[PDB]
Amino acid sequence: SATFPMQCSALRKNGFVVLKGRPCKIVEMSTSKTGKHGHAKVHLVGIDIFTGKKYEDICPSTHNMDVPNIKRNDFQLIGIQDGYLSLLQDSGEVREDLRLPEGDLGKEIEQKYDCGEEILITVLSAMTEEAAVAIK
Amino acid sequence: EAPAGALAAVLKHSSTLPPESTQVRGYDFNRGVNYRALLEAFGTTGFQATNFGRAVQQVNAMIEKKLEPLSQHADLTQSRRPLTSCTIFLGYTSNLISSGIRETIRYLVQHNMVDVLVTTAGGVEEDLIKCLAPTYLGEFSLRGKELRENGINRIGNLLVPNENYCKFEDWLMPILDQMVMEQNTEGVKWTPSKMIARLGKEINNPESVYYWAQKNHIPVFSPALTDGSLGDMIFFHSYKNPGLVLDIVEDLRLINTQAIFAKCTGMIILGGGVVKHHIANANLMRNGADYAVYINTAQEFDGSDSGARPDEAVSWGAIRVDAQPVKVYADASLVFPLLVAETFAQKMDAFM
Amino acid sequence: EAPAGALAAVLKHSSTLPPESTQVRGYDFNRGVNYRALLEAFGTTGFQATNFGRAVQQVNAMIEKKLEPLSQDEDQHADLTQSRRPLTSCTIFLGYTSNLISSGIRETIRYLVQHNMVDVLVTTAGGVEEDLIKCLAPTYLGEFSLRGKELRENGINRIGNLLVPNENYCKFEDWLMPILDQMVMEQNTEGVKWTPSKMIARLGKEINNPESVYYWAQKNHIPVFSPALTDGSLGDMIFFHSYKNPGLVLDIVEDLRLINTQAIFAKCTGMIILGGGVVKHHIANANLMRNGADYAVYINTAQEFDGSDSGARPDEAVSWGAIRVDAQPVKVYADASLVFPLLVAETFAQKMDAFM
Amino acid sequence: STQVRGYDFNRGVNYRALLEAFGTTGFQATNFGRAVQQVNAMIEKKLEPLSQHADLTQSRRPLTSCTIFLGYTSNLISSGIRETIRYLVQHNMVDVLVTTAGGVEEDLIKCLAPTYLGEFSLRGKELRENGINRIGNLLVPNENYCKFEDWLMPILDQMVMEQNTEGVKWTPSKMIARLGKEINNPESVYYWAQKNHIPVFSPALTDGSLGDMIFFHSYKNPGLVLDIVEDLRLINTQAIFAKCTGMIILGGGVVKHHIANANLMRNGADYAVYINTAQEFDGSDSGARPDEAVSWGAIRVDAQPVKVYADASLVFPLLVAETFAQKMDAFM
Amino acid sequence: PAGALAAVLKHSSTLPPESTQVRGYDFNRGVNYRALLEAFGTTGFQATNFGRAVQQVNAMIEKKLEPLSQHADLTQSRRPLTSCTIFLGYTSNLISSGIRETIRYLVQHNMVDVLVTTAGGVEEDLIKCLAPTYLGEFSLRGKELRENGINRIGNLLVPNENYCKFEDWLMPILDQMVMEQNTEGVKWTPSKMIARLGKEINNPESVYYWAQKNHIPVFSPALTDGSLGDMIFFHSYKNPGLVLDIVEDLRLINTQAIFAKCTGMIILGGGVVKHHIANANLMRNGADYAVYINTAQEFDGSDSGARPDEAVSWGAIRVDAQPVKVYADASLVFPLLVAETFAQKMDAFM
Ligand SMILES: NC(=O)c1ccc[n+]([C@@H]2O[C@H](COP(=O)([O-])OP(=O)(O)OC[C@H]3O[C@@H](n4cnc5c(N)ncnc54)[C@H](O)[C@@H]3O)[C@@H](O)[C@H]2O)c1
Ligand SMILES: NC(=O)c1ccc[n+]([C@@H]2O[C@H](COP(=O)([O-])OP(=O)(O)OC[C@H]3O[C@@H](n4cnc5c(N)ncnc54)[C@H](O)[C@@H]3O)[C@@H](O)[C@H]2O)c1
Ligand SMILES: NC(=O)c1ccc[n+]([C@@H]2O[C@H](COP(=O)([O-])OP(=O)(O)OC[C@H]3O[C@@H](n4cnc5c(N)ncnc54)[C@H](O)[C@@H]3O)[C@@H](O)[C@H]2O)c1
Ligand SMILES: NC(=O)c1ccc[n+]([C@@H]2O[C@H](COP(=O)([O-])OP(=O)(O)OC[C@H]3O[C@@H](n4cnc5c(N)ncnc54)[C@H](O)[C@@H]3O)[C@@H](O)[C@H]2O)c1
Repeated sequence: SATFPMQCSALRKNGFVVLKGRPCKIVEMSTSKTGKHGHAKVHLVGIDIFTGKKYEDICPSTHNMDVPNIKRNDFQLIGIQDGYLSLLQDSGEVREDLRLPEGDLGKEIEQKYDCGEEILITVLSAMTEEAAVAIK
Repeated sequence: EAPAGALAAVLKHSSTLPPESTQVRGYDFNRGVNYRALLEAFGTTGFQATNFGRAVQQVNAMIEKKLEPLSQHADLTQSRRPLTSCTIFLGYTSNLISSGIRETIRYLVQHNMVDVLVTTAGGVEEDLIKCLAPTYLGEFSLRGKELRENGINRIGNLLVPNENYCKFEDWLMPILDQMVMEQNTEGVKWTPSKMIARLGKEINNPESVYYWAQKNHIPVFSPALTDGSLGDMIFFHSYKNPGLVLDIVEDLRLINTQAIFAKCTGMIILGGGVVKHHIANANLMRNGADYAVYINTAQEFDGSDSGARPDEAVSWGAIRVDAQPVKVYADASLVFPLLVAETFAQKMDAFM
Repeated sequence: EAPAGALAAVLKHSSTLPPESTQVRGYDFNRGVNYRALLEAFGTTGFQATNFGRAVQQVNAMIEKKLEPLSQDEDQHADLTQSRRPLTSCTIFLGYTSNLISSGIRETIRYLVQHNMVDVLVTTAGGVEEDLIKCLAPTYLGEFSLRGKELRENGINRIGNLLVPNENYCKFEDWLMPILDQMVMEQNTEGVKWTPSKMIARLGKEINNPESVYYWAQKNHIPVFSPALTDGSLGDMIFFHSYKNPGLVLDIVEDLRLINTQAIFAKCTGMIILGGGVVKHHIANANLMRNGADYAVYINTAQEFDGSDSGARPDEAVSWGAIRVDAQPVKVYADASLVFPLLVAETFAQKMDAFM
Repeated sequence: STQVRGYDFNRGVNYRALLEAFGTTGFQATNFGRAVQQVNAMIEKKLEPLSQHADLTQSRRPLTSCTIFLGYTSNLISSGIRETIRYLVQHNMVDVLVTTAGGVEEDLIKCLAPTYLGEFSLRGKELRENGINRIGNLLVPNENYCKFEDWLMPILDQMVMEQNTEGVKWTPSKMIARLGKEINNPESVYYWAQKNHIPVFSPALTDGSLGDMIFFHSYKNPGLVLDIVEDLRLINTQAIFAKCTGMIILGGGVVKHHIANANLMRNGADYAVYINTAQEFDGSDSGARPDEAVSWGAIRVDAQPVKVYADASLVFPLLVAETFAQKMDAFM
Repeated sequence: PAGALAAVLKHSSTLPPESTQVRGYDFNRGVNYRALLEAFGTTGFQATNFGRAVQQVNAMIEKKLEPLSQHADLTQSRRPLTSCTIFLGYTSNLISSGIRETIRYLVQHNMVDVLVTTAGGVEEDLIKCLAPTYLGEFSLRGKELRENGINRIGNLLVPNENYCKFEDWLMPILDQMVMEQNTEGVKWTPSKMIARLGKEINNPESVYYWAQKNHIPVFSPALTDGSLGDMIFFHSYKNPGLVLDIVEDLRLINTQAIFAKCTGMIILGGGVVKHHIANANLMRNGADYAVYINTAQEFDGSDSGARPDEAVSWGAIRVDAQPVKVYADASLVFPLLVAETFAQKMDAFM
């Protein structure tokens, strides 16, 4: 479903993994093999997909960790009504429960429409969180 | 005729030596094999056998001085061990624990024959590991590329499988978890000596050196405990439970206080390195030690402290001026069991 | 008439060596004294000069690898590493013993630290105190055969064939006590956790002498690591200071993390170790985390017949993963005093321009 | 497949078990145990009975099942090990002796005056004005060399007389046997060596006090000739006409290579034990490992040579007490 | 307690003003090779010994160049004598390496007087004129090299074919040496045989060709320990009768040292060469100068590891001398010693 086990010896770069309860993307991976330290160990460095914090952790080569399931969707945001974010959802209803990305980046989407630039708004679905970050 | 100068140079007249001088004499086997008499001829045989005999005499003097009854305790020191007529420091390297000499040092620790122990990080790791898996015999000429592919580590001519280090980790991680917790709740300040005592308590094996060391209240000091597999395993454990602190100043106070409040001191050092200098610096506080015996294979021509002769320690006050230290240039694995068989094993029932 | 069988042993038939075989040549002095050619001819002379030449080639390979520019697009993790030093294409560890600072090699090591030619420094407790003392009092020459009683009566300590008066250590205490007082005050009033590396970096800022190794080490942000810092004159000073202002704490677990992370996050690593002891095994243990080092050079006068670690050949470190399988480590069986200045005169000195 | 175990002193003090435990103790103790095994194999091979070439070999000594070469350096005769080597020569436990010049005369000089103990740190000047010579940590009065000249000169006169009147061709081995006969002391090595027909070889006999004595003597009664070509055929034919060979070398230098070259003529030796403190990093022959002699045919490719890195004065008495002393009866 | 403070801190005395400070070479001035080698004297442990050896050799060279103003009858030699006579001794393995080129430079230009070596050091030099020597490793296995017929000397490799070319060169010569013994009344000694072989080799790259061309005696007490002994043994089965006398060379080397104004010694290694030269110099109550370069230690009581001070005990070196020993491999320090001495004085040896 939204989260499934996987042996972290089989992970690769540019994957996804739950690091300290965060759906992070792996940017560095290494293995220390077996020797005087005791067992083969994996050193993982990951970057959060929502906030941008860096996390680091260490695996024993045989045990398992949770890989999250991410759903990719691009919604219809065409037209600004009443000054709000009138997301044209295909569910037949309209709601503003989705807020803008924190800071001035969220303002970058609405102000460019008056300049005649189209944006492919993408809403990212996580294992337990519903926030829109990815822009393309 | 032959020139007079050559004859005057080759053939001079000597001066007679005092009758106090001892003649060179060996041991003849026409009288049979008497092992006690064979080992006493070493004193009058030759170059290093004489040094071995003098070492035997020095250690015997240490032992005889120790057993004299004591006439106070200065218990302000963090020590539960009483005071005797002579305090003995025993220092050794790490490669001597991986060999059979481990069974000799333990004999001295089980019977309260020494007072202070000094070693390095490997000398604890290997001693604890040997209670979980054994060590084998190899050769000096084995190639490392083929050894690594089969997961075997080499130490001199000894072989250690990789799996021996897999068990140790499994035995160590639960203990470390119990050591951080006591650091947060009970406010326990950890030092290397306390950690070594805790590990010796936990191993619970009568064949281990540190089990008897903690059972008999014999302090063990090691200034650099993070240089080895123990430090490697501590490094990986801190990723899950951070916040471990090991302090090295209280250990310095404890070891320097042992020499200051001692009636008499003696040193037995096997090898060189940090264990030799650390004990010498500890004994410098009381203006030097009274007896000293060195056994190491280093040479002095490179200016190293390991290869230093016993005469330098007199120059900077580590050994008293009116003492006669002895050094033997030999491998410890060949001369330590023979030294113990003539000094400590003979006076065995007097240590009860 | 000689026995036939005995004639089959002395005159045994041989094989033919491969064409890629180097012959043996010396330097011909009939052409004059050309020092560069004289030093290059060591590679084919014989027993130890061949090892010297191979060490020169290994260090040159290290230097060529280091100078390669990075893509400068990498993440270059600085928060996970806790380092202010930018990353290069090759990280170099330099390890040395205490007695090498009491000699003139101190003016050879500093030249490498002043010009950002190394990355990590590893030494012992004596190698710091002697360097700091040399900035206050000088050191004299002597003899290997000198009686200890007469030296002790006059208060002169001997290190090999070097002499050090006691007044050199009396000047150290006066300079050192206020720094310790400030350190203890900051430990409580500002919440500072002290480690041996931080303490070493602190003492180099106070000597304020451009002739000091650890002044340039702290000026260029080069970490210096020393596990057993309490084995020397500085340890006695701390012991005596603890009776007036107790509370100083040095932690050795953080330095292990720092030195290990210096090797985990490295593109390539090389080792140069002069002597043996704890520094050699410390650097090897640090390099074990990344499955070994790519280049290595050893210079010491220790033999392996007693199963020691100092006398271990470079092929033993391959067995437990300290050095990589496909590497070519070199060891020179010689005194560092005679060899290190000649090694630096050929590498790190012909490329002075490229390091600016 | 052999574990590492020390000796447990809780069983008491048993010297035989303590010496046996060295085989599994560690670094050089293992080498000592292997050397004990090699020497025991030599001894058991020698005692086997055979089931004729005295003319070809120029040797009146009878043949056995294993010929043993014993080589030693000069400074080991000034020590107490002299009293051990003699024990092997008195009971016919070896076959060939190889030494240097200084290792010969110090055995004769010890029959006239003793040697005393000293220290390694004695200054040379005061020793020179007092007429004391230092060898390591041993002291020899110069007066001991004044006793040697008086005893030696008439022997040289007789040798010169017999060279001219009787047509005697002198070689170092013949001279050593002649000197051993004349001392007539049962505590001397070379008295027992000549009494039991054991050849002693010394390629360079003029490097010592014998050379000085001959040089001074030649100014009055000249004509002494010492040939070395004849002395080489004897040692080569000893190795050529042997059923089995074994080597025991204490130290290095001329004697080591001289024994190895002789054993090369039979395509190598079958057993070999080395005891010296030299290192091989400088390319010297003295410090060469036993695997280097296999390369040029001095040792057979299927043998198991052993080297011990220790002082001989500490190891040789323990080695003899474990191998030769336990087979005393079989050598009667 | 104040007693501990009385141990760590003690009052000291002032050193004499004639004390040299420790200082290395500063690389901020660039690489100046002449000044880099001069800074070894005040650098440390063995570099100081190197500097002292340089000074000793320079003193020998300066003493030799002082003009004289002599009895050949007693010495039985043709070489004229100078203000200083120099003995040069070396071991066998130093000729198998590149140091063989440095010795020939001194022999070619009459910079030394007497040569002392072993049997291998004579045959290796002549073999090198027929076939070369290659480079190997210290850890090559024995039986693998034996199957391919390669002999190992340290980290050097020698094919056996080299010894098959040597024998072919040697057998015709030996025959002649027998004939002259039975017809012309020739009395052979090792030095005369070495001179004859050096004359026969006729190669300007050989040490002994220049030694015989300049009338430099070479001594070797044990000439039968090596390949020459093997060839002589195999040759004596069909042409018996060869005799080598060692007493006459003992006379010659001793008379070379008795009738000398001043003596100097340079020895590379140990063994019989060191004792032989020292015993030769004992007959004049010692030598004025001495420099040692070897890697032996003294804890085993050996003569090779003996310090220069022990030679003073039995009169091998004068009491008022300053002998020097350098603890290093000769292959690394001999070319550097010749770069500073014997080479800056080239113009004075024409
Ligand atoms: N197996 C190992 O050697 C091992 C294992 C883990 C960690 N280490 C680490 O190695 C470092 C160096 O340890 P060290 O200083 O104890 O050893 P070392 O080998 O570095 O130095 C030992 C000293 O004693 C001498 N010596 C060694 N073996 C001897 C013997 N059998 N008889 C006589 N003298 C002998 C040496 O020549 C030298 O002077 C330490 O940091 C230690 O924790 C070593
Ligand atoms: N002046 C001093 O030596 C001095 C001063 C204060 C404290 N100490 C203490 O002494 C202890 C031992 O010091 P260490 O472990 O650094 O080394 P060390 O003196 O124990 O020497 C270790 C090994 O380094 C090698 N070595 C030493 N000098 C060499 C040289 N010139 N060339 C080549 N190889 C050489 C040898 O193999 C030697 O056995 C340390 O605890 C240190 O703090 C020493
Ligand atoms: N290639 C060979 O070595 C070779 C070949 C044929 C015969 N031999 C025979 O081998 C015998 C033994 O040789 P040896 O007595 O001439 O010497 P050796 O090989 O016994 O060496 C003696 C000593 O010289 C010193 N030494 C050696 N190499 C050195 C170096 N590179 N730098 C500094 N010091 C060094 C050391 O102190 C060493 O212990 C001789 O009788 C010789 O004829 C040798
Ligand atoms: N007292 C004397 O030594 C003495 C006296 C007169 C003449 N000489 C002359 O000196 C010459 C050169 O000396 P040498 O080659 O006979 O002996 P040496 O002592 O010079 O031989 C040195 C070699 O033997 C080894 N060695 C020596 N003693 C050892 C010991 N106790 N334990 C282990 N290894 C040991 C050394 O490590 C080295 O390999 C000889 O030709 C001899 O006649 C010596």
